[PDB]
Amino acid sequence: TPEEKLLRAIFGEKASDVKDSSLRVPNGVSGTVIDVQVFTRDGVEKDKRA
Amino acid sequence: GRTTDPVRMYMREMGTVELLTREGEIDIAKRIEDGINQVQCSVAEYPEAITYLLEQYDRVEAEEARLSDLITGFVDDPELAREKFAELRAQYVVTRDTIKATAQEEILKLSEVFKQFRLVPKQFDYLVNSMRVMMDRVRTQERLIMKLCVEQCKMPKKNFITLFTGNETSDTWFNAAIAMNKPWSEKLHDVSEEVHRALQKLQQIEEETGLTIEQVKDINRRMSIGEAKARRAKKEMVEANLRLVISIAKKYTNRGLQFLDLIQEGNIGLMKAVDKFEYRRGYKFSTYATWWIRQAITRSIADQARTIRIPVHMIETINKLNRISRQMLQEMGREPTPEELAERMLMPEDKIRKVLKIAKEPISMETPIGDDEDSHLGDFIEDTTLELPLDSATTESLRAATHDVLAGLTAREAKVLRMRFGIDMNTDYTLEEVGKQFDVTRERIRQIEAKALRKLRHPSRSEVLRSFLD
Amino acid sequence: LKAQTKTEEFDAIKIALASPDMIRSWSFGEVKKPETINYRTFKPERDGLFCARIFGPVKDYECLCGKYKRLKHRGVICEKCGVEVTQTKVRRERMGHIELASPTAHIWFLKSLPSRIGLLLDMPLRDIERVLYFESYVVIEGGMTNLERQQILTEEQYLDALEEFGDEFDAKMGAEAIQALLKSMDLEQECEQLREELNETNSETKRKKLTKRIKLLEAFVQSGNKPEWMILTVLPVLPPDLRPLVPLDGGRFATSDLNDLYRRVINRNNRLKRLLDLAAPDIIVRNEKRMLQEAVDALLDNGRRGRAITGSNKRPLKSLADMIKGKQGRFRQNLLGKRVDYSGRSVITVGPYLRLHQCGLPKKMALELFKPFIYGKLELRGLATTIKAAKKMVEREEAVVWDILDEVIREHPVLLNRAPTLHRLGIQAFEPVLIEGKAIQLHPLVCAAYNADFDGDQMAVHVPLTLEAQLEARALMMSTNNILSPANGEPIIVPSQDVVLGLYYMTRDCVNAKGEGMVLTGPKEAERLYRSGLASLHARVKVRITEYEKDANGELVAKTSLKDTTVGRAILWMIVPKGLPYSIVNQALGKKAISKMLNTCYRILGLKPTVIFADQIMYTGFAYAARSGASVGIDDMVIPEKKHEIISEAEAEVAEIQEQFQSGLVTAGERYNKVIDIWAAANDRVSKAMMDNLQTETVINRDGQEEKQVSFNSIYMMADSGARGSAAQIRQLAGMRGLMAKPDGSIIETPITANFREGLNVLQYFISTHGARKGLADTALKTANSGYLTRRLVDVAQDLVVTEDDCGTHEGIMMTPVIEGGDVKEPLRDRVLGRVTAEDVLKPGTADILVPRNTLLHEQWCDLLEENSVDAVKVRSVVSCDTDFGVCAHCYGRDLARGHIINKGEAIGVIAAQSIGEPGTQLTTGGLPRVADLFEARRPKEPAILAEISGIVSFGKETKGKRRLVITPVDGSDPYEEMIPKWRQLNVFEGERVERGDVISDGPEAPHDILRLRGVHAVTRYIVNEVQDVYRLQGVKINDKHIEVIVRQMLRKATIVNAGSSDFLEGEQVEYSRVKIANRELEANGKVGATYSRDLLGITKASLATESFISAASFQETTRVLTEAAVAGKRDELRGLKENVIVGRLIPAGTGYAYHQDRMRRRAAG
Ligand SMILES: [Mg+2]
Ligand SMILES: [Zn+2]
Ligand SMILES: [Zn+2]
Repeated sequence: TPEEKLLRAIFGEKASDVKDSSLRVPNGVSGTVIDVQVFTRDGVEKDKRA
Repeated sequence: GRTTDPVRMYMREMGTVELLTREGEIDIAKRIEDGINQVQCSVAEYPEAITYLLEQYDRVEAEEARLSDLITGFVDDPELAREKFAELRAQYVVTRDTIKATAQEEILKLSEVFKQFRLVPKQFDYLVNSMRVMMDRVRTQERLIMKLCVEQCKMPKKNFITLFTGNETSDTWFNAAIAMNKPWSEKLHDVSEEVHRALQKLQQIEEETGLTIEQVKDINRRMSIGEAKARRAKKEMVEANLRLVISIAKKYTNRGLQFLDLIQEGNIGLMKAVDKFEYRRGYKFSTYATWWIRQAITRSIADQARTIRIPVHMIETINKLNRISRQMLQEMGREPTPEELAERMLMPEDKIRKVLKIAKEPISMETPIGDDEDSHLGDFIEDTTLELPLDSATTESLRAATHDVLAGLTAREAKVLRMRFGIDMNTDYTLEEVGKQFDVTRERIRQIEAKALRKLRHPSRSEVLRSFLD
Repeated sequence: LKAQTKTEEFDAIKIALASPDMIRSWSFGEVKKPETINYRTFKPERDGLFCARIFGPVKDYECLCGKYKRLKHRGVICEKCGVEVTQTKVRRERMGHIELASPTAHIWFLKSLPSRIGLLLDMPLRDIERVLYFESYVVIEGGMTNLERQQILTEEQYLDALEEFGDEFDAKMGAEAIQALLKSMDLEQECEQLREELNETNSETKRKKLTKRIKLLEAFVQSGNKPEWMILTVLPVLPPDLRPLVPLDGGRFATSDLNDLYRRVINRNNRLKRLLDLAAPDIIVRNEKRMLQEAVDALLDNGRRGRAITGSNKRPLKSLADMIKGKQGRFRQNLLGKRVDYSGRSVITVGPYLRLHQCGLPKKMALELFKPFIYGKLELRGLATTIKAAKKMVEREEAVVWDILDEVIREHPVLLNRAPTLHRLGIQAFEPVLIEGKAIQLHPLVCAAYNADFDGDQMAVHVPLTLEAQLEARALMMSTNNILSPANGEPIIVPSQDVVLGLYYMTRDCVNAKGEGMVLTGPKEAERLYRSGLASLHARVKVRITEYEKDANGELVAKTSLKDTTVGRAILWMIVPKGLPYSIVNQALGKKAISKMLNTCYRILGLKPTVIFADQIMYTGFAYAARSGASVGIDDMVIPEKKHEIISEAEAEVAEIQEQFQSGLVTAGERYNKVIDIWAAANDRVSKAMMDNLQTETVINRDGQEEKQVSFNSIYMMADSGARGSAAQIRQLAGMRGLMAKPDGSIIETPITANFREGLNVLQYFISTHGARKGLADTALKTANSGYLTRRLVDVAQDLVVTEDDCGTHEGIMMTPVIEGGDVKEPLRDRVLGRVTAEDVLKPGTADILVPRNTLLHEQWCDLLEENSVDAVKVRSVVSCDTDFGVCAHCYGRDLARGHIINKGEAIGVIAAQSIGEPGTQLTTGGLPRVADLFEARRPKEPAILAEISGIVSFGKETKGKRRLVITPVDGSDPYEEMIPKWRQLNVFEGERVERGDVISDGPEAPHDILRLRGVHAVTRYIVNEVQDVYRLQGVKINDKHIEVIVRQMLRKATIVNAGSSDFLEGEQVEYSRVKIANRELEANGKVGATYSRDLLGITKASLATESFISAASFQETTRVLTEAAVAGKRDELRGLKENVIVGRLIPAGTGYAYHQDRMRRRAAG
């Protein structure tokens, strides 16, 4: 909208076309990661980590 | 008794109707032929029904229409059409001038050549409608002239019909019957200005239509009769054949439409089947109607049985897709990969995912979730379209921040910046526009803006506006 | 002055039948299509169930086609597809419609139990439906021929009658027919005719029905509904956001079933239009009309026909009626519950360090709860540049903000609530004290009111946002402000267990210990003597103390003396403030006495001293209980040394009786009773052995050889003090435990001969099991029953609130001690306390006015009464109050958490119901069902009968199932003759006179009788005394007041006898009647005044009567209530509580009374 635009004009930001959906640890629970699994569709390219 | 459940109050109601005998079908069909042909002939005997067709063809070759919107073919192409119409016009231009005892034999043939034309149903409907409307027009003057005598001027209808029949146009009845010294005679003088002036349209009809008020009623009366006969017979046939409709509709049961919905759509199919049927081909009406009823059913289901309506070819595609898996289910002793059926099928092959997804039906928002408790699925659907109060506050604050800041600059810089953006004003302004309202116009404005922003860009100031970036 | 047009703040509400045109008023377009969305671009298909054109834009301030996207263009209807660009919220607002081809019955008015269309037309249901299905023809406006107007013919009959009668005879079939009937109907003509017909024939059969019908007709005229309206021409469509299609994860969709239903209705309707334009045979178009009727019926209320199932899913699709109804009730969503912001919950813990005005609140919880406050404060001082930055600060949990939270917490109370909220004390307000940890700390003294143990019970917190809520929380819901039970003036803040064991162990005396018989200057050096180990906590000692007495006029008198007491009592006295006598602490201080201490302290020194006193009592209780080193060992439970012997002798009895049975001397049954009796006696023997041994058997030496006093044994001190345990459970611990019963209830003749201290064996335990499970199941059930009872009760009362101040009547009930059969099962004092005297009472001598008419009798006045011998006090009751539509404070009583007289505007019906219902779990014909039966007014199973009139009676006729009793009064006519079944044994003397309300037989009596043949005061006394019997037998304290308000609601209705204004037998509000005859006795007719007769209606029945339909639709059957109200065009003015809660405006009780009253008077005024 308005002043938002104005603001982006002053600070020169490229505000993204991509929203952040990332999985983050639920609030208040604290622990150590003991394992990770990655399931992939049969036919989609596996990412680097996987 | 009646258990309600309208399937019953239907089944029992149709269950009375007797199955047609083989010959009876021909009886009914013949009745249909008689009935229709009556209205066709009554249309042929109408002069305006001829002249109209003439003017319409004159509109066709004048490029104000197309040959498909007038004729659905004759018995029998465009050149052939041109000459056929030439034939019709010819019989018209002879019959027209013969209206001096002998003409009748030619008028009958005019009817014949007119009968050679298969009109678009819409055109036919227009014709018949126009005729009956003309009869409404006649009824107008008839009831006006009747009521202006009997109800108003106090005259018996018994003696009113006497000088009526056979003329009802000229002044033989109006100006020669008032002097008869009847109790109702001298009374007719008070309305005389109203009757004779409305008589104009009445005699005008015999000019337009080219028929005396006598025949105008006769013709479309016969027409009405024929129409009645037709509808009567056809109805009879449909009511006779409902059992077939039900028997077919029992195949389509769980496709996502109600039983009675099925049988009703199928009933409409049967109606159409009766409408377009011809016994002269020797094709059994049973096996001919089966296709039509099945068509109404299948074509109806695909259309209306979904909360999300989908095109027909799509539905067909989906069905095929459901088959391939039947060949290959046990064949790939799991199920065929989501990408396999893709190569089976003719089309691009990533379309499987899309099509497969779109074809799914929505879930009842009342679908009970755990505990059997009143928590039901829809209760868990959050509003993602609402804006959080936590943000709304910050917006209302941004208004104050920017207002303060533009209150800090020079009023013309503040005006230029408030202008350059939609700030507390409608739309926002093209820099040219900004020039014109300023009268200082061009490259110029942008300079200020740049520096304006520049002033706001480093602090006292930016600190606040900067904190707003997350 | 123009009143106004656009939105003011409304009052009342109106419900009625809706016009085709009125239905069209709401409609912003006709939905012509079953289609919803396009299937790719998910945009709404115009025009259909989901449509942008008819309803609204899909996104805020944006056109559908996309041309006008700017917030500047608002009232513009886009040229392409007209959609005015406005917030998408309106898609949750705007209605629509569908124009039905054929007329259609509204199933709500067809299937409502007294079918509306049917009894309006005076036509049976089956006939109407029959016609609706095209299974028969029905006459309309038959004219004069052969035929009745409502008469129903058949095919052949219609054809025949038509061939005969041409015109001047009219018949139709289907919905169109019924609509023709309703439209042709002239109510006025019927009115005249019916009045005449009423007048002419004298038969009950005729005129009762006649009169009911005419009254119905005039009621329906007065309206504004007209008959055709029950038949639907136009069908409104529910706004689409209220039946949304919204997407899900996996690209999937989910939608309401209303779309399925509406779709069905639309498709069949359109198809009907088609079948009409195609000129289809009758058999077809009729089927389409039936199907459409079925579809519409399914849409409105599903289940009164075929119960249509939703797409692919067996479960029946929910309809609009079900949308209204909800379920698990009886629950309308203000009722069952509503989720609320600014709130939370967790497990609770102790926190004895707390003053009773506060509670430990976890840091994190208080952070998340006060979040907006924290933001606003943070940027108020300037620690945060802007609200955004303030979030980022608290999200960082920066070190500063805790200090700000300390600020926002200070004066700002929070509400604590537990799960089974019973009485009003189930919610209390405290002051938040920031605490490390995730658990809430709840003051011990309050643990009583909450019924909250520490075994993992969870409590919920709520923040009073608005200022009015803060002050309401502090001046009303505050912990310190309710120290007393609303059920009875007795303190609910009474110390519970550890504390009472503390004060008990402190103040008790042994025979001898260190410091025995010495003398000390005062409590100071007594404590000083104890702490240093020189003198025992408990030793007999004379000490100088200074007590005070305020017995001067509002002034404290000081006096000092040598008191013979113990070191413990002396130390404790330091806590007792001011005016209280030393006598109060000089006893042993059991849980009972420790309470009367607090109560006296309250009624003497006031609130504040009582509060701080209570706090101190708790603190010292815990501390000294900890010092005491109380414990429980295995040897602490002492089994009688004589137990085995008792068991042996009692065991010999059984074998005596057994030998007698073998010898036939005693029969089987009598034998069973004998053995059961001997064992039953044995149990009492062992119990009263172990109790003597356990209680006094400390035998200890002082100076001389021996002395014996009450034991210091731990478990004993526990059971005795009132800390915990009781002679029953102790009995089960040491002595043998009970006799059990099989599931049957046949009590086993071999009692458990072993207790818990000894081991039970396999049999004994297996047999104990049934008793255990029956216990758990029973209690768990009595929870539900109690709840149900409270519900019935608040439904019956509610809106009764203290309205006026003084109704000023001398009327009341005569208060005596209950004096039952022994001595004094309850005193006069408790019965008359806190109440207001109806009239000035005498000394035994007279023209001596001790208590002058209406004076709240407080404890002092009551004690003055007790000084003199006064045996009787007439007391104003809520049942007799002259004030209409409520109760005057002057007549209620003082009782509240505060000791002062009840305030104007407090809602007493609610707290009365709550007060009666809270103990309800504690109650074990008898029991809780007895209470329910009483409040329901239910006639017992085998009741007695009371003499209908005074005078000498005698027996006449014979043996026809009834042998008649013919009553003979002195002066009056004989004619009262009652028929009493002769196969019941009578009482009444054939040769003697009997007063009205005498015993003409025995057995319990129906309170209806007690009201009729005895009177109002008699019946209220009967109820109150019986329910009080039930409760008091269980040791439950409930003041008569609450039962008396309940009783007032019970007799609310009364049926007329005489005439001059209203109808003969109408059951009607006495408030209404009495107001109308008091108004009637003067003006009007000089006096036309009408007699009535009081009626007793049970609670569940009295609740049924309510003027407000919004209220009725809550707890009653909604489907019927809305119809039944809609026909009469009933206009709800709110007024009461339930409706105002539902509509979400201020309660017309409480703080709200000021508002509503102020408005209520502004209404119907200038
Ligand atoms: Mg518990
Ligand atoms: Zn548009
Ligand atoms: Zn009163």
